[PDB]
Amino acid sequence: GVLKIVKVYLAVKRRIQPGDKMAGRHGNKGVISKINPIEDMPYDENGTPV
Amino acid sequence: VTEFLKPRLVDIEQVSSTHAKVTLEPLERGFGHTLGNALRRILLSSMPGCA
Amino acid sequence: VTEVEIDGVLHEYSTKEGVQEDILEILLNLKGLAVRVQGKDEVILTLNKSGIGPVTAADITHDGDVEIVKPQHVICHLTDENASISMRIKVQRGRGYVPASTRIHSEEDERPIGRLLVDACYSPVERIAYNVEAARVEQRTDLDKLVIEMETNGTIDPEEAIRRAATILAEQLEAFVDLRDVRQPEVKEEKPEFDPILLRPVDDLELTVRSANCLKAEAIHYIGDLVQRTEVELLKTPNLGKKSLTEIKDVLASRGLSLGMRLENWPPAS
Amino acid sequence: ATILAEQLEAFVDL
Amino acid sequence: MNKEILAVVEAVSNEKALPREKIFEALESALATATKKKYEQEIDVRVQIDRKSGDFDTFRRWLVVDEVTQPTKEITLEAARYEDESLNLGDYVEDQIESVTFDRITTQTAKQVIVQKVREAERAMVVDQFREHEGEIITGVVKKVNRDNISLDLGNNAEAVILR
Amino acid sequence: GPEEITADIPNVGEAALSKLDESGIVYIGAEVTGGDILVGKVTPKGETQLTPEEKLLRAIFGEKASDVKDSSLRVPNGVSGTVIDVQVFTRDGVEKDKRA
Amino acid sequence: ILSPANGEPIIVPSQDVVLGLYYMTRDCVNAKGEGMVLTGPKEAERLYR
Amino acid sequence: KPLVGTGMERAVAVDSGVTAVAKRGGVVQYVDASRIVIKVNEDEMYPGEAGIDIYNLTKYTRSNQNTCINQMPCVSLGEPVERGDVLADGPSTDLGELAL
Repeated sequence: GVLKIVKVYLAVKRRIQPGDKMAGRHGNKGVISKINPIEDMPYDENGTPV
Repeated sequence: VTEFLKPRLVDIEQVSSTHAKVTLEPLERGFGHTLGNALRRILLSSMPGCA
Repeated sequence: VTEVEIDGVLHEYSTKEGVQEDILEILLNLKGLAVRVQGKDEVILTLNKSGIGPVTAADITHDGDVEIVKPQHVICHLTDENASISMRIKVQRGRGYVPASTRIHSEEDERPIGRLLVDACYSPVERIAYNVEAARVEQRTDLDKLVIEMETNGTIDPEEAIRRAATILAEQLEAFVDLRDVRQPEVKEEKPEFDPILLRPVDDLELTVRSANCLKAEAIHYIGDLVQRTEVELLKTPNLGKKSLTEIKDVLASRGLSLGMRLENWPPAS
Repeated sequence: ATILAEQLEAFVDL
Repeated sequence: MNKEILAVVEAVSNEKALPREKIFEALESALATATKKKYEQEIDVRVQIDRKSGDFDTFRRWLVVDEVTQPTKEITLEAARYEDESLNLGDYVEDQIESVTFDRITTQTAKQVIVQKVREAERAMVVDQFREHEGEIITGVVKKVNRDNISLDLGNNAEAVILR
Repeated sequence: GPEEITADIPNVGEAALSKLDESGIVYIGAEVTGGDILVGKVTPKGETQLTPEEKLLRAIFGEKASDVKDSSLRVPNGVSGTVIDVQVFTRDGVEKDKRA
Repeated sequence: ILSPANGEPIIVPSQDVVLGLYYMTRDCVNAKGEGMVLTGPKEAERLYR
Repeated sequence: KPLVGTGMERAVAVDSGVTAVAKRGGVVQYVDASRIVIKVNEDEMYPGEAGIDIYNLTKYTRSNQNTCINQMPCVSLGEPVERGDVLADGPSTDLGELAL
C-alpha cells in the first residue's frame, strides 16, 4: 500500500580539507594535517613547489 | 579589493629595558613569516653599528 | 572567471546533447581560462557557438576592455552537427583565492537555477623562481645581481607585477616603520542615533519611480526630511492612489519606521 | 624598517 | 468563489440560526484574518463577499487616529486629502483584491469560524427556547457537583447551575 | 486515508515552499540546504470527530482540508547539496504527477 | 606526567622531535666554523642563523 | 593514470563492468557527452539489421556507498575501434587503465 515513492538525489562536491584520510599504495596511511599555502611549501631551486 | 589589512598592535613589552618583545596583529595569511624573515635577516647581518 | 550560466544546464552535474565534454569538465576548463580586464572590476562575457568544432577561447564575444591572453585554450568540443552552446560568464577581479561555497551572500544568487559557481582561482603568477649572482658592478665586488624568473598566465606584466608586489610590501612594512603603542581599544562613544536610511534618498528603498517623482513634487528628497513630513503632508500629492502610497508606506514605514514621525535628531549633521 | 624601505625606494610609485 | 460560499451557507442545514447575512459577515472576518496571515500588512480587511451577487473581494482598513502606529492601516482624520474622501472616522478602501481562496489555511480558518459560530448560534437558540420554558419543571442530567453549587446539563449542551 | 504529495502546506510559509514546484517536488537543480523541505507530502491527522454536520461540510468544503499533518520529507540537518535527479514510482490507478 | 603504572615520565618526546635534537647535538669533525670562540649561546645562534 | 603501475590496469579495468567496452568494432559515427553511436564495420553484422549500435553511458548515479559513477567518453570522433576496446572510462578510470 504505497502510492508515490519519490526518490530525490543530492550531489555534494566535498573538497579536501584537514582531517581527511589519505594514503599511498604502501599502507602509509595518514591524516591530512594542514592546507599549507602554496608559497610556504618547500620548493625546488627551479621554482616548482612540492 | 587589492587593499590589504594592516596590523593594529596591542603591546610593546619592554622587560629588562634592553630585551623587548613586540607583537603585531593582524597580518595577511602569509605576511607574518615574510616580514619576520626579512627583518631577522636584515637585523642579524645588515645593520650598521660599531664594535 | 567566477560565474557562468549556460542555457540548457540546470546544475553543473548535468549533460548537454551535442558537447563532448560533460558540464563539469567545461567548468574546469573555464576555470583554466586566463583573461585580463582593464577598466571595470567585473564584466559579463558571452560565448555563442553552433556547429561541429572545438569551441575555444577566442570564439567568445569579447568587449573593448576584456582581452583573452591565449586563443587556442579549448573550452569544449561541439561534436553533434546542429549543437548550440550559448553561455554567459561573469568574470570578476579580486585578490588571492576563494572557493565556491565561501562566496555565499544571499539566496537571490542561487535563485536562478542556471547559476553555476566555479571556484575562483585567480593568481596570475604560477611559479616564481629567483637566484642571485655576482654583479660585475662599476667599482665594487660581491654586489649581487638578483634574477627573478616567473611563469605566469600572461595576465600580469612582469614589471607591473613586480611594482605591485613592491608597493604591497613597502606599505605593509610602513605599518611598523615607526612602530609605537598605537593600541586600538577605546570606550565611551557618543554615536549619531539616526539610522543611515535617513541620509539616503527615496531611491535607496526600492520604490516605484512614480511615487519618487511624487515626493519630489511634494518636497521630499532625503529620508530624514520625509520623516519630518506629517501624514497629511503625503497624500495631498498629485495623483496618489494607493499603489504609489503602497510603495511609500512599504519602503519608508512598513520596513520599521512611520509614515512621518515628529523626530528631533535630524539634523545632527545636515 | 627604514633600511628596507630605502632598499625598496626605487620601485614603489605612490 | 460565490459558488463555494453559496454551497457553504446553503449546505448549512441549520440556516435558521445561521442566515446568509451573519454567516457571510463571519466569512468576511475569516478571510480577513486569513489574508492578514498571508500578507504581512496586518490590516483588518473586511471583505463584503457580495453575499448573493458575486465572488470575493477585499478591502483595506485605516484605523483613524492621531497615531501612525502600523501605518499600513493608518489614514488619520484628514490625512486623505485625495479623491474627495468626505470622511470623519473610518476612511477605508479596497486598495487590493484577489487573495487566494482554494488554499489550505483559508479552508481551515473558515471551518474553525463556522464551527464556533454554529455552536454559539444553536446555544443561543436553545437558551431562548428554555427562556420560553421558564417557570416550569424542567428535567436534566447533572454534570458536575461542587460543594457550593451544582452544574447540571439539560441536553443540547444546555447548562444550568444551582447555588448553595 | 492514503497520502498526498500536494505542493500546498498549511503552516509553512512560501519561503519554505518557494523551492518547490506546483507538484511539491523540487526543481531539478535547486541548491538545497540542510533542514529544508524536499517534499511536500502531508498526512491525514485527525479522527473521532464524528460530526456529520461538519463532516458533510468538510465532505465538500474540507475533504481536502480535514486532517492535514505535514509529515513532509526534509533534508536531514547537516547535509547540503544540489538536487540533480528525481525518480518517481507511482501506484497505478492513481494517474501520475505532473512531474511523473 | 608520571604514569600511575610506573613512576617513569609518560610524556617522552617519541619521534620527529628526538631526531631533530639528535641531529642538532651532533659533531661533524670539520664543519664550517670549527675552532672559533663564542661569547654566549645567543652569539652562536646569531652566527648559525 | 598512475605513473608507477603494475601493468595489471588493463585487465582490472576491462574485466570489470565499470568501463563500457565496445562490443563490435566499427567507426565512431556519433559521440556525445552521454550517448555513443557506433556504426558497425561492414563485416561483423548480420545480413539484415543495419544495427548501428548505441552505448548509453550512465551519467552521475548513486553507488552502494554514495559515490558518483560517471562514464565520460574517452574516444574521439571518427576514429575506428576494433572489437572489445574501451569507449568510455568508468569511475576513476583513464583510457581503460585503473586510475585510482
